[PDB]
Amino acid sequence: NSNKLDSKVSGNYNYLYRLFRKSNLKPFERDIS
Amino acid sequence: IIRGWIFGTTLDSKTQSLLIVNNATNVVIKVTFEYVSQKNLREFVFKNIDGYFKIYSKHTPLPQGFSALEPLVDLPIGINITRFQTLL
Amino acid sequence: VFNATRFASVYAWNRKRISNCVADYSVLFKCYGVSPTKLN
Amino acid sequence: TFDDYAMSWNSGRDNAKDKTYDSPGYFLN
Repeated sequence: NSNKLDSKVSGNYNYLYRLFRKSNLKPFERDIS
Repeated sequence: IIRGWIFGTTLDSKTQSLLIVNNATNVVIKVTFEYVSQKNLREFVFKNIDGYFKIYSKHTPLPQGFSALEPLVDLPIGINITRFQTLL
Repeated sequence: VFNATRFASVYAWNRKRISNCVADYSVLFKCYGVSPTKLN
Repeated sequence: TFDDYAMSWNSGRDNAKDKTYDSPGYFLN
């Protein structure tokens, strides 16, 4: 846990994640589209 | 005449693609990843498994003999490849 | 890797090659296929 | 390392000093 490294009193926006996709990824495959 | 190849899924800017060229001095690989390193029949084998792009090769002074290709390199490109083209 | 001020986002996770060095794991935990106490 | 710091790092300057990368380090600023 990195609380006193990354927690923000306003909401950090530096960490994004893909919440929708066509098909699940293959092992060790990256998608930066 | 043959120098290298391009690997990718759409070969556009929307999807990440691989690129391999053998210059007269060195061979340059780029994808989030870059890499540089060092009639005649040149035989190559290219595979893409588990985010690894594996390259085997062999050189010989289609013929009807037997020759076994030695490995060259594994690259952690981490992209799905569906198409490729030879670079003239 | 461990003491970097910022970490890459999970969608664009960072991958780093470790090569030609002595890996001292005492400086550092679920391990698969290996036990951490033997990693040294 | 200029790019990995705030004077945010991503401007959310010319990447090509606060202790933390940007404001979201609001416990070590």
